[PDB]
Amino acid sequence: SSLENVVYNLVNAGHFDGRAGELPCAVIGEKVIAKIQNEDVVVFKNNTPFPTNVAVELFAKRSIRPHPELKLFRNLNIDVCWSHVLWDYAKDSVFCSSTYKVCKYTDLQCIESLNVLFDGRDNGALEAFKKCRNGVYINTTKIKSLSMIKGPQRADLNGVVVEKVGDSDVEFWFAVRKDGDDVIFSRTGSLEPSHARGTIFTQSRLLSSFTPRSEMEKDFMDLDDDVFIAKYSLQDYAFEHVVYGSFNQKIIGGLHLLIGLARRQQKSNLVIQEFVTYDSSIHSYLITDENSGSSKSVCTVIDLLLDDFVDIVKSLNLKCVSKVVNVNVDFKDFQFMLWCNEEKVMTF
Amino acid sequence: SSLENVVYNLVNAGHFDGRAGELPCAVIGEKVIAKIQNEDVVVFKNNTPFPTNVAVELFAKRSIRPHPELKLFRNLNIDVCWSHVLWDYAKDSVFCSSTYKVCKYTDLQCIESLNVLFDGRDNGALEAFKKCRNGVYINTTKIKSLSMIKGPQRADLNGVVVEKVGDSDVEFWFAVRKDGDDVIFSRTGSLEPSHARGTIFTQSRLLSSFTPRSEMEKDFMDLDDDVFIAKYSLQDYAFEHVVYGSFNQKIIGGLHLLIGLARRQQKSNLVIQEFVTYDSSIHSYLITDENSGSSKSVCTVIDLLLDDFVDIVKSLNLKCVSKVVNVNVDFKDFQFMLWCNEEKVMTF
Amino acid sequence: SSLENVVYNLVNAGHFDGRAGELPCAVIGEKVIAKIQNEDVVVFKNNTPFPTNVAVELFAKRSIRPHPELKLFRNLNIDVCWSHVLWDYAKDSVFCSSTYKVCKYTDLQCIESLNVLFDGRDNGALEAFKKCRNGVYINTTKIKSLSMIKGPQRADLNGVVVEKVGDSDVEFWFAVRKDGDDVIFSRTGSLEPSHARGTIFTQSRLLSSFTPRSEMEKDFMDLDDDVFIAKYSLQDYAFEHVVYGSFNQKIIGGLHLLIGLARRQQKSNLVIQEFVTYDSSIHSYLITDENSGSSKSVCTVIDLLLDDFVDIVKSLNLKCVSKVVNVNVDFKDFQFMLWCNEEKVMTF
Amino acid sequence: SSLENVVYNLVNAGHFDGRAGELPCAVIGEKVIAKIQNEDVVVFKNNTPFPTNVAVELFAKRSIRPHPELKLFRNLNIDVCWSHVLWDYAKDSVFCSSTYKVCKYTDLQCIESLNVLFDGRDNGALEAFKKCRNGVYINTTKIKSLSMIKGPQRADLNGVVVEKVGDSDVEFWFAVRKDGDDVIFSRTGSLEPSHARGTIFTQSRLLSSFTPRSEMEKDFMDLDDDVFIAKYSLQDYAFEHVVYGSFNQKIIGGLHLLIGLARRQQKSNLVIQEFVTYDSSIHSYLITDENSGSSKSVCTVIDLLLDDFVDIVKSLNLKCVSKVVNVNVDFKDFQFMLWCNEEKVMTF
Amino acid sequence: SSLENVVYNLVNAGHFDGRAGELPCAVIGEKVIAKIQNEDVVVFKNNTPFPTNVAVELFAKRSIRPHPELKLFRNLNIDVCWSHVLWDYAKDSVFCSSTYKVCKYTDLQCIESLNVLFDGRDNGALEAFKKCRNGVYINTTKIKSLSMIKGPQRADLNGVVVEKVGDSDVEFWFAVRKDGDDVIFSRTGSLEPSHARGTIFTQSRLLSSFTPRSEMEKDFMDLDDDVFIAKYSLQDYAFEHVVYGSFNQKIIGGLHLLIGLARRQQKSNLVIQEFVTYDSSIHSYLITDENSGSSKSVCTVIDLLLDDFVDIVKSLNLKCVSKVVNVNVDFKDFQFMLWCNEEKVMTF
Repeated sequence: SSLENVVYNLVNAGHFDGRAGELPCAVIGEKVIAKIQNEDVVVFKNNTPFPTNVAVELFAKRSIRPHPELKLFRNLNIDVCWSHVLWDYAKDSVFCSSTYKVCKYTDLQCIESLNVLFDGRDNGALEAFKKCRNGVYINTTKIKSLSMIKGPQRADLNGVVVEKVGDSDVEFWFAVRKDGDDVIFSRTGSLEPSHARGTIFTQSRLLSSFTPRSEMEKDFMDLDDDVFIAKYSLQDYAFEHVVYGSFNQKIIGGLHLLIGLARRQQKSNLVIQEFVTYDSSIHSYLITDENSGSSKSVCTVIDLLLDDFVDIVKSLNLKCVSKVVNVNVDFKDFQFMLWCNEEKVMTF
Repeated sequence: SSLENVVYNLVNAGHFDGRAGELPCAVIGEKVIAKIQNEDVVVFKNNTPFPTNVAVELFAKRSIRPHPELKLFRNLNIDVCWSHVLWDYAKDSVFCSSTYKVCKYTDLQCIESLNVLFDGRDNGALEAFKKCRNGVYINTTKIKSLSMIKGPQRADLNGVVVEKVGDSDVEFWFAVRKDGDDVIFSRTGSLEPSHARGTIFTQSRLLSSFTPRSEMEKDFMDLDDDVFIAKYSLQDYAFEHVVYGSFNQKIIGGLHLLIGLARRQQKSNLVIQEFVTYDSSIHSYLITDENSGSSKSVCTVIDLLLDDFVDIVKSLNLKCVSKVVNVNVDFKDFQFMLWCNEEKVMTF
Repeated sequence: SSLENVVYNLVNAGHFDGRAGELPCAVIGEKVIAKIQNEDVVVFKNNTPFPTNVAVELFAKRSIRPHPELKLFRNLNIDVCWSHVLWDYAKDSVFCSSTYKVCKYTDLQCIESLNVLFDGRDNGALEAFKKCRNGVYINTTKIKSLSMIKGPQRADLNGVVVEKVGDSDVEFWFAVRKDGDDVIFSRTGSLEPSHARGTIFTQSRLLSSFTPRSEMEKDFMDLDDDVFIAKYSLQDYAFEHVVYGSFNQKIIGGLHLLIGLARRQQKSNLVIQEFVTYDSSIHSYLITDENSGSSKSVCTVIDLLLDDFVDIVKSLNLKCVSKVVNVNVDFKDFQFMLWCNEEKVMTF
Repeated sequence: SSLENVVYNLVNAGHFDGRAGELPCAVIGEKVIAKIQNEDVVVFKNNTPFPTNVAVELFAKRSIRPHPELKLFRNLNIDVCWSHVLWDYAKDSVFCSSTYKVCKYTDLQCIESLNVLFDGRDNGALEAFKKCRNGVYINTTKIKSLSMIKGPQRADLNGVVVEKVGDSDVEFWFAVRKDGDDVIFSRTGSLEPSHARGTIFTQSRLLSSFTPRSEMEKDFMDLDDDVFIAKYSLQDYAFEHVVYGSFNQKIIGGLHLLIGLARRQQKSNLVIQEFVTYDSSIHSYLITDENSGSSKSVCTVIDLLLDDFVDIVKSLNLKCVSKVVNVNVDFKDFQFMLWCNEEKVMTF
Repeated sequence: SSLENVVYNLVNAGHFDGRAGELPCAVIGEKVIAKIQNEDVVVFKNNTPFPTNVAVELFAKRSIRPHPELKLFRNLNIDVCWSHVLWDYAKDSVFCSSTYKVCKYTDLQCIESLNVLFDGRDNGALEAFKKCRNGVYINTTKIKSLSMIKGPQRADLNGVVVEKVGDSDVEFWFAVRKDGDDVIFSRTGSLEPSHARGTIFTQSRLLSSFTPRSEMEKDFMDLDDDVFIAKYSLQDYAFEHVVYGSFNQKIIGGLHLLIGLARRQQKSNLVIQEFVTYDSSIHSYLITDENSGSSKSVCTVIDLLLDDFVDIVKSLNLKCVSKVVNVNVDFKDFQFMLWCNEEKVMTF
């Protein structure tokens, strides 16, 4: 596919349809300029590591169908996508640094040993998957002839996090291969050995539009701290610190759960700076609280349904000093630091 | 500090910690790309006048502690910072065009005659200050062995304007040297001779989040113009023009106080265009009022507590035509044009 | 024509053939990168004012047939070429700043009032010419049904100045139209009125390969100045200055004929700096003579057959102070400053 | 290796030594600027497809030892070099588009199926080679326990073509693997089947410094065409066309042997334009002859020792119309078009 | 001075004259495009570390008068030029990284402690010099009321090394100040203490145009090594190594005098790669000898008149192992490593 055809597709279909046609173009720095009706208009701005003309081709070929949130693939260590490209709207670039059977200039000649993502919706994906050394195969339908594990009920659709598709619940099943063998999933046990059932998933909410998803989260947003803690008997779980956060010192204390930041935002502006910006299970922020003038340089934050967080804390018989509990979130084992006075997610 | 180490610090600490480590990087135009987990991500976008790799080093080394708002240093004509760098978040670049004892590539060899800012929190700052020809020394604690003047109670913390730090009132004291001699501050008099006590300070509010800070400002936002003016006996001070603004002509009339724009925004969208964007005591805008379709090319606007503005107007015995009153704001003498029918800040 | 097809043509044919095919490409700054045999190679470097992808298309579509030297068209004030593009190899860019019926992105919608160059070898050129308001039509064959004037016997062929084509003498005839009327050429008279027969043409030689073209030029290169001057009775024509040049002062004296620089180069290195570099009848150089350390900032130089220069000087009855003789060279009237002691070409 | 360290190495050692140290740097467009003695100097200009900072690292790590000319590896279809990088001085960039065990940012994670070049001088190269699926192993010494074929006696040393190294004859042996099996070389037969012994090698000469390498080439340069042809009985081999070239038409005739261009250059300036510039066995030029004004768009040229060319022509019993003889040159089968009146190398 | 005016000056005068006028311009990457006669032409290509529009202003304001070769100022550690700018033609950029009283955008506000170069030809230079803390003052005439030392008789004139100016010998006198005091020069002694009279100067020749400057250098170029050595009794001074160089090993031996490289070039092509390219007393090259295929990574080379080199070697009573002789060249002390078998200049 040529630049002119790609731009023609982007302008008339919003993405690459494979349709014929051409639009006069000009590449200037990270700008792609198309001449439309004798007028020059910027149709693409390159914020990727690729050459500008190559970047617009990759964006035009981006997947416009719903797919599992990218943080899951990162957690599964996906290296390249088989015959499709995923656009990371938070990152404002492509997901993988390389492609396969997608773009001539960027396609890898060899992916034998890389971790390949195969989407059941692409023709030949399953056959390619069964022959790969390392990979992940996803499908919206549970396949009885494959050992699979279900992902959470939410997808990335054109960068929008949705819980339904066509007004129907989102459903994604996962199959995995490593070193030539299928990973066999059973109903019980932990996904990884000591060093966790794989059912805990982050909620994917944004601070600017956070919304309670249960009655407990609803109370946490409306009731005073004292009231909330007693109602759900969270006595010795130090929520004041870990979840509510303390703003009476130069350095913010706790504040590791997204809903906690959401609650603070109700009475005080929280400004967040993020250095590595892309969909991830655990985020690392430089946080500044306006009202108090308090702040912290590396404040790890995770968006867990509060109900899920409490079950995690009540499962710990905190009666051990410097712990290092492992919690499997979004299919990956994350180590949470647990002093008998704090439960914070660590930087991984 | 190398590019790879700087990027490693930026990614893991949010700023330069001095910690060891390296991340593979790529510089492309104004983009700094880091390879994280075999994925390429843009961690910095250069909107500074410096080379991209140099710009990310300066940003990473930016001050993350609270400091006096930059408009004050501009008013004091600071040329360079001693052993630290201030990031201007409104400008989206570094404050000074040069550095000293911070970055190899940009550090000045000689700063003998420049106006140097010394922050008491940096080791050796006071000694360096006492030996400088021209400079300003700031400290959060009043030093009895230095002649100092207090700044307003608000600071710039990671670009956020805060009135407290650690939930404690912000406090900054200023000491100054010029041509080898200490500036001696007394309790009374004007900071500058005729051509003003240095206690009038701008409020630092943003139109998108403006908030009344007194009962008078509260009334100004809620009561009708007629009601407000009578309540505070502001008869012959022409507030309808200067503070409320008139929108019944092609060219907006008056509208020189920020709270005035804030009030208009309540019923009509005000679109502001600013050509020189950085923290300043007086702003110069190209303003367009949506409801009326009125506008003005160079509308000077200052954010003074309304209570302070009224005291300034009532101190004038306006009974003199084309005046040119001098008002010391944020440590600097600004000339306000005063026709016996208008009081507008002039372009300085 | 698309980028990929253009690059495919450039790589396989050296220019645009109209053949089908595509090569994966990447545009990076002024570099056009093609993937050939899985290898990345720079096939074009943009030194034009056009966007890189547009520049390579224009270069690929460049004329590869012999045509009149560009200095002639500049002298005729050509604004755009009809259905073809001329590449200026000295300039390393396209000749005209605009195109017509050549490139979608750069083609002008209207050229009604511009001076258009029509090449008889392009289909429809003559008909287009006869209908234009202002233009020049060239053909390699003299057309009896058009009033035409012959150009010199040398052409630009892929940037190389040739006197023959296919080992046959170069022949180019010129027809011109202005304000809707054909310019009628007769055998005698001057091309322009007072303010010159149009038979004087520059020789197009390069200093690095200068070659005598007559017996007089041969003698000028081999005989001593004294010997040469007497042999051709050039007593009161001050050749020592104007043609030979004097190098006994800080500022070089005279040196306005190319052959003169050629002769000096025989015993002393002459370094030339040119600020506007493109084929022109008269050049303006910053010249530095190595042996003497003498130099001149704006030294105008013209490459006339010495035999032609002498006929021009002997036609002047220099017995008039500050003259300002007009000499028609390459179809254009150039004013030569003539003090009864110097004959230098002026800056036009 | 960081940017600052790489630049430090480049400046002090000419290449990457692994030595410690740092030089302040600035990356601007394709320029790498180092601050040396408080002065800013451009130490690298990027003409590669890689990010500038990455390009200087690759150049600094370039091989500075003698190695087989790159046209040989291209002929062997090398995809990547194992643990080293080859700089192509004609191309002014790196040879392969990817690296392996050389540069963090550009290294491929997987090269299992690519054609890998292993240089016996790098530790572990032979072991890596014996385990690869597809590759070429070179050594300066003949290894008795490997099936190998000798290359020509000339190497690329810092871009210079040399016949000796340390004043000793250049010697390079080649071992090859394909699809997991060693290629077994015998003393006789053709390297490839019908579709040639692998002993014919190009001479690697440049037109600007061409030098006869035999008595026949010496005569070809000094004797007239008639004289030469009779002396070596080359009657019906049409050298006038194929080797000497004809310049009596618009389109040059023949001229496919480099020595032929060399001979023409003796009396007429030949200007060559090349669109894909990198070391290759057969070149494709746009050629323009100055004296005659003749030219050809795609003139294939090969630099064979004339003695070798004649043996190739005398082996053909040209008594067959449109042939298509296969000649193995530089380890690769090239098809030469042979009409009973012309023998030209085809475009491959 | 504005961009348009600067470009107007560059185009019409070759440099900034201060004349009025404007040319429409466009800045694209490192290209400055001027619209001349409705045609677009690149008049400047930025290879400096400065913004393109700033770079063309600095080039236009470059000194076009003769001045001491830049290697001398580097040796004197000049930091900035007072009221003028020196263009380094070998470097293809400005000499100093900063300016003073030359260009608004790049001028330093403070130069009190920097080493300033004052040229006696600029009005006010001497007065400015006498008031500076650290600086060098040069004049073409010896000033009786200043302690001065004479430089060599050669100057940089528009990048050309000349021995005469206006056909008169080049003459430059040097006066120096350090820490507020004048440096007092006497007729005898060494310029620096132990750690050399300051009369040894490099010859400034280029390999591509090297020319013998004495009878000894003439013999060195024409006579065989044996013949030369005996004629000038250079028995135990190992010239075969140090001056002639040995090419019978992988690594070139000796070859530290420019004339030596010049002599080799007579029978073998020497290819030189230089990483830091600007006028310097001692050069560091990566050298490759074509005929032998020998090479050296860091070969220091100095261009001393052979007569001067021999006097230096005969002054050494080499009867001491690992010496470290100090030789003052171009006003600077350079340490030459002297094993009782080799005399090579060290890397400084």
